[PDB]
Amino acid sequence: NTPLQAIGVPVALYDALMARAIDSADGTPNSKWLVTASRDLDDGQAKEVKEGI
Amino acid sequence: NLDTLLPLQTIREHAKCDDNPRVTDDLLKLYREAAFEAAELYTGLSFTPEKTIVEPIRLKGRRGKIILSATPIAGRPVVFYGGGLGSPLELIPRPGSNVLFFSQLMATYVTGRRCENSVPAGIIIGILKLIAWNINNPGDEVMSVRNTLNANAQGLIGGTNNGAVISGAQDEWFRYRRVLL
Repeated sequence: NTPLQAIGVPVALYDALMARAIDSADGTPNSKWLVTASRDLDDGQAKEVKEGI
Repeated sequence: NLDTLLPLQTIREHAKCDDNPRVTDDLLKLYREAAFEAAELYTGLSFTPEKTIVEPIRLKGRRGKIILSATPIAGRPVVFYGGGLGSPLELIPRPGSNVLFFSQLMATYVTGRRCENSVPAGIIIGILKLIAWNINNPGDEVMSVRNTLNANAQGLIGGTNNGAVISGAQDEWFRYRRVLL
């Protein structure tokens, strides 16, 4: 007759949630500003636009 | 002087007007000369050979920045003088770009392309397209795609259809225009 009888479900839920958090911490790109040009920009200056931003 | 780097014979051969007596030599010269600067002003490139410059400079930003006005040259030191300098200082530009770093501050350099074999084919193709549009398309009627004449029961779509842009002329030169930043 011990408390560990009735805490399996929540401790497992906690482990799963914390594993999800740890994983998503590294793996979701931390970048913003998804910039996009069009197929008419002479890459040779699209390098220059990037260096501008 | 536009006689050696755009022979009227090449124009008369491009626009296929070598048998038109209604385009005299003076008229074609006026077209060729109003289109060698209406689409040079547009690109901001002189066409003469390497042509020195001298101009004032104003530093911008707390970390120092010198915006020039020519994209000077590849590998030749631009030098600064005056403006509290004790000796003319020489910087080296980076190719294509026109930004440098460290009683008005002056600067001198040499812009232009080395040889007299002047403006590349890109520039010329633009002029040829612009001339052709100019000689057989005066501005008197609004057109539509495939030189058709429509109606629209509302405003003509002829917003334009009457400007260099139409010919791939204007857009050719752009290939050499540099999207600032």
